[PDB]
Amino acid sequence: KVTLNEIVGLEDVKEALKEAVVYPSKRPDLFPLGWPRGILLYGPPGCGKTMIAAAVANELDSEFIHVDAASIMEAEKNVAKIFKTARELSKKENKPAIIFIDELDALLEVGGEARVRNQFLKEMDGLADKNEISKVYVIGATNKPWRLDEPFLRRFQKRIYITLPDKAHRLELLKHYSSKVKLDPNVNLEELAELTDGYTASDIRDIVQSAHMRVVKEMFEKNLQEPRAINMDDFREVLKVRKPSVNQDMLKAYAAWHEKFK
Amino acid sequence: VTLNEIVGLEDVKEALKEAVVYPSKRPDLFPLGWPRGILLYGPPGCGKTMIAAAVANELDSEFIHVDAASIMSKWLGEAEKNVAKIFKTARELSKKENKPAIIFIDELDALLASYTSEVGGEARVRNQFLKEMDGLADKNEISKVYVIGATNKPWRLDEPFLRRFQKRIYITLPDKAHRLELLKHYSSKVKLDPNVNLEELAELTDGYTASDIRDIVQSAHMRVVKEMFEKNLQEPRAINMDDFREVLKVRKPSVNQDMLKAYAAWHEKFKAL
Amino acid sequence: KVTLNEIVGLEDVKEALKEAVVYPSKRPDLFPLGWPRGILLYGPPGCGKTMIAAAVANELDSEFIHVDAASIMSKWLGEAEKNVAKIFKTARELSKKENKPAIIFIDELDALLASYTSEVGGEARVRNQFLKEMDGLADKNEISKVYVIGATNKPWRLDEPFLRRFQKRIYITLPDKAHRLELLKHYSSKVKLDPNVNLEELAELTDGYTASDIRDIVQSAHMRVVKEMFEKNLQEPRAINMDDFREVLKVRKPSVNQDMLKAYAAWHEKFKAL
Amino acid sequence: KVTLNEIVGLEDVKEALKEAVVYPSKRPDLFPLGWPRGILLYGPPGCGKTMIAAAVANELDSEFIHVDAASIMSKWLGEAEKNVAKIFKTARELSKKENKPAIIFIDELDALLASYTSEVGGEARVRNQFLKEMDGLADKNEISKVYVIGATNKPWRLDEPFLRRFQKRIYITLPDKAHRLELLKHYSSKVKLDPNVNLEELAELTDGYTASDIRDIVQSAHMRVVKEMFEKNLQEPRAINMDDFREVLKVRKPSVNQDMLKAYAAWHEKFK
Amino acid sequence: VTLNEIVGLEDVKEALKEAVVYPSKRPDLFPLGWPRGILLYGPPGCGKTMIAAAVANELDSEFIHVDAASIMSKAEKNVAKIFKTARELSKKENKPAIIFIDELDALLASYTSEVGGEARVRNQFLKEMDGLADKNEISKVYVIGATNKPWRLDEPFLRRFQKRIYITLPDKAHRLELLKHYSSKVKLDPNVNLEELAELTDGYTASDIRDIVQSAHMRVVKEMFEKNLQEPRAINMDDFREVLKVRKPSVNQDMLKAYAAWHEKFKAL
Amino acid sequence: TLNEIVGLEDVKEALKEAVVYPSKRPDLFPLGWPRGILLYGPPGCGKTMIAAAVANELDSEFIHVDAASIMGEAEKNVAKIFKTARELSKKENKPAIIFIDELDALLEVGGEARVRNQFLKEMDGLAISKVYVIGATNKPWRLDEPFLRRFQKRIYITLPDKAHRLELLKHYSSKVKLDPNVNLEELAELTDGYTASDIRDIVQSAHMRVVKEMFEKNLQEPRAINMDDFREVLKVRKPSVNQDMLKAYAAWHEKFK
Repeated sequence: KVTLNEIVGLEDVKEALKEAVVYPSKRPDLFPLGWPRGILLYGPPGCGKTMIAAAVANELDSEFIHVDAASIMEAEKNVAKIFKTARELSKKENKPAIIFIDELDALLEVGGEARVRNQFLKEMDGLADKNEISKVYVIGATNKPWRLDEPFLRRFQKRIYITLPDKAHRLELLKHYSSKVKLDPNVNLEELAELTDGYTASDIRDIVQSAHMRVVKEMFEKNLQEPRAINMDDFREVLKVRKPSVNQDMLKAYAAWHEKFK
Repeated sequence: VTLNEIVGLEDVKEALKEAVVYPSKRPDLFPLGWPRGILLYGPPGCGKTMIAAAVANELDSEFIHVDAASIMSKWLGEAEKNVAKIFKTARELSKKENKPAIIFIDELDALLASYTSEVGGEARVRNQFLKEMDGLADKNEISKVYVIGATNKPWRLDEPFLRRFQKRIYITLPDKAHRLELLKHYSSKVKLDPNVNLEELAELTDGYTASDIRDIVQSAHMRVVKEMFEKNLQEPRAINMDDFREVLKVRKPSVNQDMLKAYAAWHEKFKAL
Repeated sequence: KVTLNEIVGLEDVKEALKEAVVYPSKRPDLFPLGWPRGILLYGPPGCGKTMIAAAVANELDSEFIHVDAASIMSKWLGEAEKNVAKIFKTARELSKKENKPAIIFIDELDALLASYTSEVGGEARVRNQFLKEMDGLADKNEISKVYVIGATNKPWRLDEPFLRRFQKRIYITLPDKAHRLELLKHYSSKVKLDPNVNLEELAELTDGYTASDIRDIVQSAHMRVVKEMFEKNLQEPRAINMDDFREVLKVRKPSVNQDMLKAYAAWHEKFKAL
Repeated sequence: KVTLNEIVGLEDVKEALKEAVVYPSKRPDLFPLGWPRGILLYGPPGCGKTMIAAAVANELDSEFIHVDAASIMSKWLGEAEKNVAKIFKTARELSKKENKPAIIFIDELDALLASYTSEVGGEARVRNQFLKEMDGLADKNEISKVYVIGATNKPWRLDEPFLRRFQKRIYITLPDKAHRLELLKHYSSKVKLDPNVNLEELAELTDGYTASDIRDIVQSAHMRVVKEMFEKNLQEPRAINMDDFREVLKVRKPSVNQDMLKAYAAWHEKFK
Repeated sequence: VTLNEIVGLEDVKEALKEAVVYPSKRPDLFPLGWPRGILLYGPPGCGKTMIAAAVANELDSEFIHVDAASIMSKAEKNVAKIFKTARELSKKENKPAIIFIDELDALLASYTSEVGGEARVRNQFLKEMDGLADKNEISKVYVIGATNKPWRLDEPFLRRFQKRIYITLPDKAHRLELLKHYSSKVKLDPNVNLEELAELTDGYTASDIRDIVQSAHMRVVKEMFEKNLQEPRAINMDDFREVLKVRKPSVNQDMLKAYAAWHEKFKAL
Repeated sequence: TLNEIVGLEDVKEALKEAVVYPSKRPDLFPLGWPRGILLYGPPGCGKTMIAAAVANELDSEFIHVDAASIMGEAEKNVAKIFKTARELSKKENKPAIIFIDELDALLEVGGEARVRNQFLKEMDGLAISKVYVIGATNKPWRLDEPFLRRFQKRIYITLPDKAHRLELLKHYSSKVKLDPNVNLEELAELTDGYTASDIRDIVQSAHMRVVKEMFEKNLQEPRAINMDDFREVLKVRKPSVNQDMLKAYAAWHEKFK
């Protein structure tokens, strides 16, 4: 159960994902010059690229063949099977199957490179338009597109920068991660959102979790029945110590690669 | 898809004719011979691949297409087996029927790297290939076969490699008149709506490669399909001129102003022609 | 045999260990955003990161599956994978219906990132198999319960993927004055000490020494006295004096170099995570 | 080659080749401290080092065992040793009782120092086997006679052991004005030239071009004229004019970059 | 070749006794135990190898000698065996065995397969020393490591050698008994007065004393055969004088400051 | 014999010291004597000819091997080279001398260690008696601190002094008709800094000067050689040993005597 509720906002990113995949599914005839089956989600880590890609499969009541490139690194037997089954699972029932690759970086001594990598690279040239069949997509996810190699890179024509979340994005996160921790007024999430400039969505969950943990520590070593109501100065003290997980230089390194490989 | 000019780039075109179509039609006229190695270098997207296809079809000729990426990664140590075969078959397919065959190499840059592990990836496969071109010259006549190499990164290209391509044609970023016929060809079948006047777009798109024209129209048409969805409807909206306007604020030329100066440098200093 | 009543490290280290592991054990419902199963003990060596982790198992009447990363790399063969899956296997299994949480302890966590032969079975094969196991602890059809305490003196070695399957990281700091005292007591244990010694003023003289090189300082002070009995030719050893500690404390310095102290302190601030 | 052709390269190149090889052939007794059998032709590319070395064999009615170092590395995976010994084998053999000295010529000498697969067999195995062969040419009073002319555009690659089995090193320099003239003649050969062309002032206009990119300049000037006939639709080509050379000489520059020129010049002075 | 002060250097010696001869003679007296790893570090030539032999023979003990060079190039199989046999050779007969490692530095480099070089063989060995501690008693076996380059020595390696003895460049009184021991059998001639040599040889290692006398004696044999006698002449003061102009100390003044630094920051005890 | 190289005494007496004495009179060396001997210096000084001189001083066998050549096994040969040298040192106590040209060249699993430690071991073995190993190198940088300690005797074959050069200039004048006015002495001192190798070159190239003449002049006989021949050939030809290699040797020399 994870439709387009969904991630919290992010529209820009989202409509560009629709554009790539939801439309040619709904109406292929409208794309005479075709449309690319390879799609790349690149950005700082924690922004939960894995959850976004799940959202599009469920938008299309579609199968979501998830694989972590770590594990899959023969091993040729598996890489052909992952496509195999996705095409197969795209039955006469034109339900498009979505293959999702976590840590795409990790696909990059004779058998390590090439053997398993070109076998996979080839598979994507195949998705194009061999006697129609059609349907199957590949969403690759990476926090390190530096690793990504100029051949690899051209079997992913659609590349969407999952950006670090803006102030308005954070707010609805801070809401969604407040969800069920009894919050106490005086907290005013809005001023947090803006205090949390530069944090990924991952290390927001952390912030709240560690703030709420603050309160549970009290109940135990105070010996209260119930936790304390979670205060604003909880966030303040936890926000001194916890910093953004994405370093200012990684931020300039992404920004560079982004403009040179749109 | 013959040499009607894929699109009115004349300058480029006549220099390609010069290199290949003439010696085919009339070799006796070239007593000092003529070079079989020919290099298409410039910013990417200008579709060097389509141009080279045009010359084969100008000569009712075979077009042996190969991406240098694959020939490096995709085999093993003995990716030598394939590089000799590519020439093999092109000569063979240049039968008694003096139909000249054209080998086209996408990403020529890629023969100079991509070895990963086992030893060099250099020399073994590269000199085998470099040798093959010395062979095209004039070994017991036979003749006929050409090599069109394509690259967006002639920096990579190495001063030995370079000299088995004596004919070098800068495929330049397309001029206003070129663009127009592209904008036409990529409008082809997207219901366009009057008020659009392609001419003033062609001139608005100064500095874009031919690749990121297809993008601009595709993304403008995508604008109209986005509307149809959740409003519903089976035809989309009629594609407007302010579509192009808003899409043209966000989408910029894919070829960076510094790459433009880097090509221009290498063009003047390495490339006589 | 050694529960987490514990002697001193409250302020920081111990309560931060409780926080991580003892609470979610006693009361999981109180953590709706869950809680991390991977927990990292990083600091200068000698502070006995191994004895601390034992303390939390015995706090939870819990099993303590101890493994040295050295052995799991060198020992076995190519299929040292067989062992790494078994270590988790048995810990889950031994976390029976009896919701007693099992605690895997990894000495020298650094050592999973090198020490092989067939370049390619060395890395990845065994390392990702292990890295994967920890993603598994999270929340696969509940089961729950099992933890991983990794210990290291060299978190520089530690690698940014590895690092993120240990979300709880506790700097086991060089021991404070109050800590030392109860060590100096525990290592005096049975060496006839002689009054005039007053351990308190030692504890404060031994600012900057690890717990390891306290045992050394007393052992070498007591050795001072045995040297006497022999080359003096006395029948008992001498009673161990205070000026023993003084002259042994000139020569023996802290084992943790002032630069390794700045190197920890750096890594600490750039990879904090409570 | 028939007096060893007076192509022009007198002071410097040719006499220095004669010096090395033609004299000890004609009159060994005159060299009591012996004379080196390894001889290196190093310079910018295109100057046709391969044609020069042919000239010396034909000066001595001598055999010219030509081998490209590329091929000898590539073929016969590991046992490309079999060929390298055979090349010398045959050259000594072909230097029969008939004291005709044989000349081995090695194109791209640089290429013996790379281009392999198995770490251990690439270097050493084939390279020392070859290096050893040259120590053999010295004397062991078995045969004498055989020489090795190595050719390279990249003597940087050349390695300080390799280097010392070539004691005679001749910089084949970019061709002088007088040299060019007889090239411009030889490459005019059969392209109907038209008076008004006066090759002499071209030779001096083409200062800094290698011999290779002179063939290019004329070929591309003649191509100028054929382009006319076609798009003009004339029945013959046009007669090749002087302003052809002029407009082709704006665009075509020397193929040897001014920095390569300083890099050779450096290596030249540090390894005479 | 026991000790007793067979070489005449005490400070070093009593600190070696302290470490090893006492716990052998009377373990009960050490309740906090005693370290089995012991490190001999200093300038080269001072013959660390002969010193360590002396303690084995002090204890009628076995002396398992191994050069770390060989164990690297010429390997896990052997490193376990070296300990294996030393424990085994420490039979019910509580005769403590002593493993001696020449060039301890050499366990930290070598190799061929980067990764079997480090760790594989090094940690196997490092583990072995944690084992000597007190696994179900057994006890007895020691490890004397020798090095001229403790810079190489690595802060983990270092801490399985808790006893570290700086074998210092030999003092004037030490040298004398060397000059005696290396005159041993070269017919010396009066006029020579070894005492004033000992003090002339300030700053030389014990190694380059053997050299100085050998090369002085060589002076006299060269005469024989440049002059043509059947035995040597010969042997005299002024030989030493001329040979002492040319031959200098083998231990450079900067190595001297580098040891001295590493010694202070930080030697144990 | 010891004619021999021409006259380098210093070097020579230090070679005698190492090898000729313990051969004639071992009893005089109670602390033994080293069997491994290293000849290190700039190239061309003909280390190979010097080592031949000591074998012939001892009417001794001279097992010559280039480390280039001896580099899948190759272990078979390295054991055989010692084998035969010990064997050839028969009951007849004639000491055999193994000479290794380019010792540097002994330094993927089989390349290092396999053949190298097999060889390193052989020298620990020499410690029967009789057999020696003279290793030669122009690049003792390559030489490795284990290798290096199985060669306890190390003699810097220095760039040849003025008196040395003279008898070379004589020996390489040997048979080229020289012409008075030449006065070799002032050449020897003009040739400060040249190796013995690039003396042979100097004369050979000076004599070649004269043969040039005969040919392009068309004389019957060469011209007589000269003095200003040497002068012009000495402008162009410089020492083959670079001033930096000179400082690099000098460094290694003092740090590894």
